[PDB]
Amino acid sequence: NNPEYSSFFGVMGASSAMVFSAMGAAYGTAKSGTGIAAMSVMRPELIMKSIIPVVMAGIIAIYGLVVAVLIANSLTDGITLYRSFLQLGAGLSVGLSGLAAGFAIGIVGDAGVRGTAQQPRLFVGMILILIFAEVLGLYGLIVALILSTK
Amino acid sequence: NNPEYSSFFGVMGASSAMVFSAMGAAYGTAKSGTGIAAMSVMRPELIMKSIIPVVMAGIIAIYGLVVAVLIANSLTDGITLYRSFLQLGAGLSVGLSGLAAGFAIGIVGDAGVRGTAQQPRLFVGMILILIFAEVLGLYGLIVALILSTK
Amino acid sequence: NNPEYSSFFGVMGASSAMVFSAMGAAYGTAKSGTGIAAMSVMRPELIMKSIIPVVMAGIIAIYGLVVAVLIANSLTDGITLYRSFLQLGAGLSVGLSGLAAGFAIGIVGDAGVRGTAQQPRLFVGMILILIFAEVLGLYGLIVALILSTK
Amino acid sequence: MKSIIPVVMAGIIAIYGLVVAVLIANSLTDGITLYRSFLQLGAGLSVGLSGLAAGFAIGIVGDAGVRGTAQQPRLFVGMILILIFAEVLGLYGLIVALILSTK
Amino acid sequence: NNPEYSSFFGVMGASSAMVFSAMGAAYGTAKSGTGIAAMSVMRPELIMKSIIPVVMAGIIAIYGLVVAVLIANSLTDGITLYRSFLQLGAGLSVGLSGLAAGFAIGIVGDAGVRGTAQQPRLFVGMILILIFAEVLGLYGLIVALILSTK
Amino acid sequence: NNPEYSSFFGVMGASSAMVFSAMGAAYGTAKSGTGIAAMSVMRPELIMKSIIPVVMAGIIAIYGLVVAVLIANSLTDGITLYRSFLQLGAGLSVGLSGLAAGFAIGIVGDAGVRGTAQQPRLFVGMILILIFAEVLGLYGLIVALILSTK
Amino acid sequence: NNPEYSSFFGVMGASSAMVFSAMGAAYGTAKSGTGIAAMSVMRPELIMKSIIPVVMAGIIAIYGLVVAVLIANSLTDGITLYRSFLQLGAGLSVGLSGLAAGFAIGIVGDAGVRGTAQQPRLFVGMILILIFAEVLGLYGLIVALILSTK
Amino acid sequence: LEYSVVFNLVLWIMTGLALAVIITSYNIWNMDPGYDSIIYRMT
Amino acid sequence: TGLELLYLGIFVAFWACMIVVGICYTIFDLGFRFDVAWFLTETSPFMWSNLGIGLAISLSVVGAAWGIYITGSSIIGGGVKAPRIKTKNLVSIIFCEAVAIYGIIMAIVISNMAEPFSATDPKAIGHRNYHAGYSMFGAGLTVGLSNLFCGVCVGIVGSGAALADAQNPSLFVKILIVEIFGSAIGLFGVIVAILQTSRVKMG
Amino acid sequence: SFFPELYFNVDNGYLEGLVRGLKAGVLSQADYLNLVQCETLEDLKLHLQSTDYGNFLANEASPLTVSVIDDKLKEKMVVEFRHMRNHAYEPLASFLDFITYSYMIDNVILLITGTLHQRSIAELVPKCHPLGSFEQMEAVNIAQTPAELYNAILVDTPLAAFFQDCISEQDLDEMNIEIIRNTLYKAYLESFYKFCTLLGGTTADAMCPILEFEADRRAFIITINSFGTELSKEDRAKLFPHCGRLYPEGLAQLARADDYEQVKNVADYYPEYKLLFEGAGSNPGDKTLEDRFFEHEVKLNKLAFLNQFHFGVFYAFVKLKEQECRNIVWIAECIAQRHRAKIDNYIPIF
Amino acid sequence: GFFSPGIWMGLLTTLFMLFIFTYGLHMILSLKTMDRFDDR
Amino acid sequence: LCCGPKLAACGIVLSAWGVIMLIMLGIFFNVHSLIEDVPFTEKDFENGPQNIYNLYEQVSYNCFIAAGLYLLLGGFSFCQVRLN
Amino acid sequence: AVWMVLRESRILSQKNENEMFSMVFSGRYIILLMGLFSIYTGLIYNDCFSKSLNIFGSSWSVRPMFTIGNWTEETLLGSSVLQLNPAIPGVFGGPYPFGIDPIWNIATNKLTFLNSFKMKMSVILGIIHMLFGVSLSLFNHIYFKKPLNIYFGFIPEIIFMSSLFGYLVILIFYKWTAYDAHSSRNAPSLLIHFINMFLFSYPESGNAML
Repeated sequence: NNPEYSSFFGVMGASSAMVFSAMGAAYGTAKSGTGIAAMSVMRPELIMKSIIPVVMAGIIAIYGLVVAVLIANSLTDGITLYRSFLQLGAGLSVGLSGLAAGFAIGIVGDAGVRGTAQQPRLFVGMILILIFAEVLGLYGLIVALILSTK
Repeated sequence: NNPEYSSFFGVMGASSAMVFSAMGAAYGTAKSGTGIAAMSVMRPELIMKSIIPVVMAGIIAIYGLVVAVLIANSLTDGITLYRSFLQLGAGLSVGLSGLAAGFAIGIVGDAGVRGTAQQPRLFVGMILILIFAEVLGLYGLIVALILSTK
Repeated sequence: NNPEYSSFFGVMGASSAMVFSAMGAAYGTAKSGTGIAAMSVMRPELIMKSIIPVVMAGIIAIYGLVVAVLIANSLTDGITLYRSFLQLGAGLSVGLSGLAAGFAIGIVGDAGVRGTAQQPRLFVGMILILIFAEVLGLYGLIVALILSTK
Repeated sequence: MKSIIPVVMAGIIAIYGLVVAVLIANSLTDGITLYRSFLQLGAGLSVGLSGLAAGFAIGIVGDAGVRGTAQQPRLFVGMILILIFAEVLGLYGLIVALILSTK
Repeated sequence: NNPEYSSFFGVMGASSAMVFSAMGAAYGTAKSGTGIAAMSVMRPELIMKSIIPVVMAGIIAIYGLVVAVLIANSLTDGITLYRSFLQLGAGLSVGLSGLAAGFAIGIVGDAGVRGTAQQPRLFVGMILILIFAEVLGLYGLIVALILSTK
Repeated sequence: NNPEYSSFFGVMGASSAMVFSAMGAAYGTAKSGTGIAAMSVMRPELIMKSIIPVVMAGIIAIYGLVVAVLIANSLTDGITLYRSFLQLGAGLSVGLSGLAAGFAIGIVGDAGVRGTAQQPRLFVGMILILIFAEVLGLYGLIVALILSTK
Repeated sequence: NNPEYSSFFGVMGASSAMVFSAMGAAYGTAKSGTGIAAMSVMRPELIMKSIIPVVMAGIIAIYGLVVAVLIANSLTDGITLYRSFLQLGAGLSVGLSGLAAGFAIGIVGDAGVRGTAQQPRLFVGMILILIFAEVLGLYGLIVALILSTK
Repeated sequence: LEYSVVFNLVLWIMTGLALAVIITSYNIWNMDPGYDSIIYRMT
Repeated sequence: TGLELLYLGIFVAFWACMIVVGICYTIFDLGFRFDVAWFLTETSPFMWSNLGIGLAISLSVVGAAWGIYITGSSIIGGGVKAPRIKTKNLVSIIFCEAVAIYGIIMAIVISNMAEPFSATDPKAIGHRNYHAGYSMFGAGLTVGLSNLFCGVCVGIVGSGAALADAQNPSLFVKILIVEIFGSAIGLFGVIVAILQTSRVKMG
Repeated sequence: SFFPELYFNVDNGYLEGLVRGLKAGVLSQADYLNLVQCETLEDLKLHLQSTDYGNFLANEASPLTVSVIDDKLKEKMVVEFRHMRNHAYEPLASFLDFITYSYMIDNVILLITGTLHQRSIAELVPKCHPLGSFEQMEAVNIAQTPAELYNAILVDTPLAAFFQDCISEQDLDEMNIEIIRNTLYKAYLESFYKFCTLLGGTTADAMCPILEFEADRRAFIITINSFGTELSKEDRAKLFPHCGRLYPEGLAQLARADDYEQVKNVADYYPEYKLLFEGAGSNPGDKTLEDRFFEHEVKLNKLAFLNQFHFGVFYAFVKLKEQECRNIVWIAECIAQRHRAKIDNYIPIF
Repeated sequence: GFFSPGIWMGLLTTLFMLFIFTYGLHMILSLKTMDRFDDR
Repeated sequence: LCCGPKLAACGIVLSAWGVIMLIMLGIFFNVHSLIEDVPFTEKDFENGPQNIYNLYEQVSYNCFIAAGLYLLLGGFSFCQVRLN
Repeated sequence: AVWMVLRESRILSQKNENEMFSMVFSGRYIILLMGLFSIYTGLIYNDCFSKSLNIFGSSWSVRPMFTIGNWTEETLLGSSVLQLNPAIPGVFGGPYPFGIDPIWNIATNKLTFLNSFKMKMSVILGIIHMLFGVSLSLFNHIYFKKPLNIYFGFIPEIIFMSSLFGYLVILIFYKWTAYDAHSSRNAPSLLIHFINMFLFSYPESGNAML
């Protein structure tokens, strides 16, 4: 009674959840790393504070990792298709939302870190902005979890 | 009697709402954060006022979360397809409208924040303009809410 | 007796009416805000007058809201297709028309605000040209509304 | 000598590819029930495209890190931390592939 | 009898003729108008001479009109299809050929006006060239008429 | 005995021949006229000699007109298809070959006209090359004539 | 027993042989003529012995003409398809190979003539190099001749 | 049976997702580090 | 050029796939699997008709609107030193509104012909309805695109007019003649669209 | 092509109208004649007030001198340029930056030499040409250390890429200051020209002819002026830009030339230039070659204003107004020194 | 079969509105802010 | 010839390593007449296990030949380093 | 490493401008150990240039008894097939005294038998080593008299890691000794139970419990 090919959707979800969120975190980390290098040569004393955008970027990738595992552990051969579609949507929701978050984290990290090099008071504002990008990633996780368990 | 694979469209709606709204908020956040880092380096006393663009971007993201959840909680297996198209419309309506709002927030945020430091009397005008962008995001939510329960 | 998928075309009309109009208004707002931010630094006394391009951009968004809702309230399950394509046409008609008008408002408004600061005698000319832009969006609404009941 | 680290770490991605590519190959037969085949396809793409993302991350930060280190040797510790997170992204790819390819 | 859909091709013919000829005339006219305004600032006494390229462009429009009208008047429901293909070919033949001519008219008129502005002896030369471009358009009409009456 | 739509391929031949050859001549004319307009300012006495590239280009256009008419005259409803493909091939052969020739005419005329003004001894060399471009166009006509009667 | 989709493959061979070869020769002619015109400014005495690259370009066009005629003469109605694919291969082989040669002729001719202008010793070298490009084109003819009779 | 459904879905889903990866990869591939600060000296 | 590269890559792959599929369907001698009549007849005339209606009006606005911003920026810019400009060069925007109106009237005249069929099996049903459907599509497309390019023409020319008048007030009147030709281009599209639907019926 | 006349007016529409509106304000031939009929500097001021010029010498020292009106004229056009430069977007702003680069190059030549002969930056900046600006630090407070200036330039100053020809500081100390600045400017022309060709629309066709002229014009004058000095023929050739009409073949002849006659023979191959050398009678009481070149350059920059959709209008604007300033100062100077027979040596700008 | 009358008609309308979206977004993406502000 | 003592020294190391590996390998083939199980057997394999033993004996002989060449190489390279 | 040490006096009392040689020389005592342990581990891995070391103790299977177990003239079909050697035929078994039985080095499925070992071994070694690293923190917190860092830090941290990851390690050893081939069908999958553990996922059927 189960339509063959049905698993294709859910399987692409589990992968997409990791792949797209990984690209986001990869952008965030890479973009921040360049800004960090610029700051640190000018002044290395902040080297342990400018790393934060990178840690945040990683958390985004984790959001995707969590969903990718939840989907993979929810695959079966006798899949009812409905659940497979939910898994694809859930995987894309967190993956693509984390992807957007990754760009948000990278762009503001680079600008914030480079600015902080000149103005130490910028640190607090940078963190608050970074918080919004992490929240943007979480919203994706929330929806993905709702769909995958629906 | 209900067409098969009918859930696909509604599932894409739920994910589309969250992803496009996150894309919008992410763009608006990134553009504002760049302006903030460039602006507040000279005038840190404005760092706690130039954050607002970013908050409004976050509202765009919430619009998406509200609909994406509303859609997900409305899905079942035996969907009459009709309902799914309605769910897809509601998802895209808020998602892509929030995306457009994100660009409005981003461009106006960057221009406004840097301009505000050059001319503090601009602050109020910046907020009013950004208010229209938040309203543009809301119009999308209004339609999505009308469709999602239709 | 209803060709299945009949409802699909209609709901896309409501989506297009809102999404395309939001895109237009969003662009119009972005250009106007950028021009205002650049102008207002030297002549802050013009900030209040300079907001007008932004309001009109907003009106473009409203036309889209009007059609998008009118279509949404006009959807049912047993749609005879004939009605569905009429709604799709109305949606696209106001959508693209509002989208084009939003571009005209943004581009003209940007130049108008900058020019007005240099030469206040241009203020009325700015308003006149911009009214035409809005009238174009109106046109889109008028026909989109007429088609909805044919 | 120290500046080689980005290159050495990057090599892990090719290794991850080998590890999964072989793990999948070990489970290729003729009478495959399709289900398991998709799982293998997903695991292959998951680690591959995730490793691709990680490769980008490592390369970009390596260039900035190595150049910065010569300007300021204190950058060494920060460079290492950044490289790690980029490598973790490749690791996450492996993790999903291992869980999926064995499901 | 006369197959269905057979008029489809003939309708595209009538549309193609007018639309592509309008493209040619619109480009050729815009290019000439730019050159005319550019010259007229420097010396107004040549303005009348510089108008002809615009008429040239208009003729392209007429070429398209002649065929589009011929086909549109010939179109009926019971078309033997063979006739529709002739109309399709005639439509494209005159439209695309007039399009090429209009492009040529634009380029040579704009360059010719600037040339004449510098050197009044050029007048005869550019007129001879523009005559060739008009001949290029007519060729299109000739073939289209031969096909439309075949 | 013959299939339907068999005239479709043939009629595209008649159209293709005229359109591509007109496009070639149009390009060659446009490039030549640009060179003439720019050159004639310094050397007005060459205006009546620098026109030649334009005449060459017109020949490409005639080449195309001749075949397009021959196809139209030999295009019937009860066509055996075989002949239709031959007509399509003949149309494309002369059209696309003329298009290539028009390009060469264009580039050589543009450079040649300016080169001649800077070097009166180049005039003969310019003609020889343009003779080669006319030969390139003729080869297309020859093949088309062979195919259309085969 | 002859498949009616074969007279198309065949005639496209004859067309390809001519069209692509004309494109190659046209490119080589366009580039060679441009270099010659520039050269003539300083060294007009070289104009006549600089035409060779253009003659070679023409030979490429002939390569195509010959095959196109051989195929066109070979085309019949009851084609066994096998022959049609041989005609298609032969057409493309000579045409596209000549096209490649046209680029070599063009680029080498331009650079060679411009160099020769300053270093008369380059002339034998220019010819040797261009001879290789003509040989590359001939290779295309050789294969086409083998296929067209197979 | 219903091939057109599976086909249509899979074609456009994998095409859109594949393009999203290609575009994202492009944007990352060409990340602009700024080519400043220390790059001017290292170049 | 990131977007241009995207557009090109899609364009090339799009047609490259069509070439392979087309030639393959031929080579493998498929039973007319690529059936153009099937596409044209299964697609409801309601889609074709209502598409043409929306295009007719919407494309015309795009043109009008395009031209408006072309001349708006030029007029406002020049007006910084020549405030006289707004007195006369506003007609360029009047021309753009007129270009939009052309499409609006045509779109309504077409939409007035929209009717239901109460039809099912296309075979021998609605033969005339298909003609009217395709004709309405064509006429709508015809006028839409014609006004679209018309609006751009008059916009570009109006820009030159404003730049000319900024420097010499005597030039406006003579240049005005060019915009009139531009407007005519749009009107020609209207004439043909009317003819194309002059003999149609739905229902 | 269809490249311009479409998206161009979206961002650059305003600036095109404004800059042509500014062009309208340039002194006409009728206005120059009214300015000649003065013979008094105060009367010159009065007659200038009839145009877009005027009311800018108010509140200055009661006696008017040539040095004062000269500085003020520069300042007026600097403000107009900076205004248009500030109200602009990257697609156009990058073009304008190239224009500013030409002035930055001269200013950094001024910063060196002074650094090489211990002078403080603060003393040098007041005599730098506007538009150089140098808002960045590190170029400031270099502590009169050449290495610090060469590091600040390499890093912060947009001209860093151009200095790739002249590097390692060794070049700064061993090369003559004039060879350094001519080399750097050549690099500027090469990049700027290529930039204009990347913008492969109307701008390339309207702008490149001007740059190609500048390349050839400098090659001619450099060859002639270099005759009487000590400079290796190869090093002279290194200063010839390759974005021009002499590059294919012609520069080789100028590089070898040791006499004006040979330089003219090079021009003989280019009628557009030959006319300039024949018109430059060079008699003891006539116009010279530099004067004819100025007249030609203005023709070219004026023809730039025949295209309504490009960036070349902004370049031409600056050069034409700069010549306008030269013309006005010339008149003021001729009045002050009472050389009325030499008044008609201004370059008409239509 | 590969396509149905439903699926196809959907794709045909989807592309038209997709082109409209692409057009709109294209101009939105090619939207810049100022590098600097004019004066004090 | 000298060839450089840096390269002669490398030859000594390669030669010594080779002699050790080739002798040990040849023994393994001779004893297990095996893990490698790649003596290039015939495709026309008959019921004669003794045929496999004979193949390994051939492989072993070849191993000692290669070792002999490394012994000669080490001798030459050794004297080069001493003379260099 | 031995060479470098034996020449230590000649290399150290010299000039070594090449930092690559100096670097490895400075680490010569670190490398020495790496070599010594590499031998130890290689012997347990039983890989010496992809060759196993058979000590005449390889008793994995008794081929003569294979043919007895309903395998008569399998070498006829064998010409085109492999045929996997069964577990628990009653005549196979017994561990290899030291390292991996050489027989696997010549199998076509080495890549699954030994691959699983290395995966599980890596987890076992990693988690145990991590627990050691945590244990060390207790001594440091005692030295600096920070009761809070052990009452609210160490204790819940070591329990957290133990409860999740040490549990996993125990199960890995359990499976190896708990299940034989007699239960190979529906044999529990440790990875799935680990994931289901965290999620409190306890399906009624589909997975056997350990």
